[PDB]
Amino acid sequence: AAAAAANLNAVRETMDVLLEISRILNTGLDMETLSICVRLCEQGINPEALSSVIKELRKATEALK
Amino acid sequence: MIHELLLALSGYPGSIFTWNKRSGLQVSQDFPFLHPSETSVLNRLCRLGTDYIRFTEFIEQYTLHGIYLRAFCTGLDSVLQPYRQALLDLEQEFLGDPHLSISHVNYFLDQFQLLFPSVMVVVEQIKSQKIHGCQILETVYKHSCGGLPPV
Amino acid sequence: SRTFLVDPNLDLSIRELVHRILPVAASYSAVTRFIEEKSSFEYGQVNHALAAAMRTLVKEHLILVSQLEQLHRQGLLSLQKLWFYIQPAMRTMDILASLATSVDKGECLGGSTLSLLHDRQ
Amino acid sequence: ITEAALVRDILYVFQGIDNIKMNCYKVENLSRSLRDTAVRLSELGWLHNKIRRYTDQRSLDRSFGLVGQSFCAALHQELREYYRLLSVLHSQLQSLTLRRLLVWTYDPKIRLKTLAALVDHCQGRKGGELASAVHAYTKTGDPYMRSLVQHILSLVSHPVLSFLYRVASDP
Amino acid sequence: VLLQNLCCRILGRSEADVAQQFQYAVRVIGSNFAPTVERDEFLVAEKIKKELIRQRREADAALFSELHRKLHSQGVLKNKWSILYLLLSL
Repeated sequence: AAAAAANLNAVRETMDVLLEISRILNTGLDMETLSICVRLCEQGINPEALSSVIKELRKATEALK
Repeated sequence: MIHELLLALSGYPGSIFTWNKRSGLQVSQDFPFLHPSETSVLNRLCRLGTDYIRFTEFIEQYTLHGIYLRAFCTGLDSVLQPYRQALLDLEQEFLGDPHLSISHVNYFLDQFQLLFPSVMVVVEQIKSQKIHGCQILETVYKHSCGGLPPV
Repeated sequence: SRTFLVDPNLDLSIRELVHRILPVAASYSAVTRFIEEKSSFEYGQVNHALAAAMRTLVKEHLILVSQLEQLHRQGLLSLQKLWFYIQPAMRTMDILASLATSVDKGECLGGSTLSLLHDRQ
Repeated sequence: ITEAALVRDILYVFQGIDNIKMNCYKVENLSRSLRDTAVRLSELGWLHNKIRRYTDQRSLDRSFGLVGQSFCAALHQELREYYRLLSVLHSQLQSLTLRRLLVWTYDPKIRLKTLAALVDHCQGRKGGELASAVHAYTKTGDPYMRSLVQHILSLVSHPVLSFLYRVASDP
Repeated sequence: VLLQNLCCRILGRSEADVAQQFQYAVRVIGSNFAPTVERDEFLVAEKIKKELIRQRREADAALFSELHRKLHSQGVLKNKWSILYLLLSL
């Protein structure tokens, strides 16, 4: 109806602002990957643990390239 | 009240922002809805509106005659263009988030507040000394060697 | 050298622990007065940069008090829990409150303020 | 009087506009733990007046020279930024408290300490004699001040190096 | 199942292909699930401003303050500390 379309707008905003904080900080993330890391952080997950993973899978994708 | 102010800074006075032929734009008196401390910053903000009104009134009046006076006013609107354009923007920012106060609106003018004052006496010297003819191309030039980069 | 007063009518099971937290405040009221004074030019180009680098830690000590009040709103901050949180601050603000009292005891400026930082986690 | 109400007035005393009224900003009830922190915070706004009066009293008379303008027009680029900070602080008032302000405004308690004491050391100096009295503030050593004043000197000494690349004259 | 989508986004592969990495991701995430530090969005905010100021980008440090309020304005996010703690680390 309406309250189901007002929520899809307030999420496209926040997902557009977090993409600005992401580029001025020069994280290699992009709009597709960043939506995965946000969902995870909503359920409650150690960002000291989740960031060690991303700092590793990006560190192994080079040995294969 | 925001859109009320952004018109008062455009050249349209109303009940909240009365107009006086001698002093200039100013707030009428204390208002219960707003705080009693803002009654100052607005008066500091109107010191800018008075300039634009006294500008555009002179621009329209064309007053003295001569092409060099016609062209001066013709150019005087060009320097005054970024003022208007920067005022249209304020409404857009307030249309987005409804948490912006007068503080941010006062902050946005910034450059116009330190420009109009120095470009106010240049007009006053003309209307007070009957500067007729090409002599304007010096009276404006003698003030072109000012220190203020914006001016 | 600051002295404090607590309460005539308070639980003894608190006052003995209050006096265990204050030595980070008294050791702080002598650092912030060392900054606002040894910044005067008539003290050399060393007693200045010593007071500047001694200010960044004061900034990080003000953040550690902010994060406690925001954690105090949820009530998760018991008095016993406080005595453990400030321990990194009770050791640092105990070092600086000893240099700021040993640089002003014997008036030092210039090299003699760079020697004391070489004899003194 | 709620703590939030104090946070509302303080964000104005940082500018000059006055519970907190106008040399210390004497506040006039509330608990002693609140009045003390307001006093120091309110006083920072008072400094902003001393630096504003100079860039307004001398922006009036036209007999201050060409150097006295590049100085009075370089005390404004170091004030728009102080107007950007007040912008950010106001958007969060809709959370921040007194003890949270102290860390926010601990640095602009110094820049508003050098500038408010740089306009008193050079009061009656016009022309090059002013570009020589804002250079006697560089022999300081403090890496935060010597890298601020050594920028205002790079603007004030631009008109002087404009005559030179083109000394009292006699009409 | 959601951890396996991540290993397919970062590494471009299918879940039948990449299974050594996903074996390493269950090792780290698992046994480290519970949050270890007290959660507050205030402290994490004053560290993303302190970081964008340190890069001479003082204009984006005051834009974040306007984007962090909108997150509270809408109210579809339960744990705002976590997602910021992570965006700051990357």
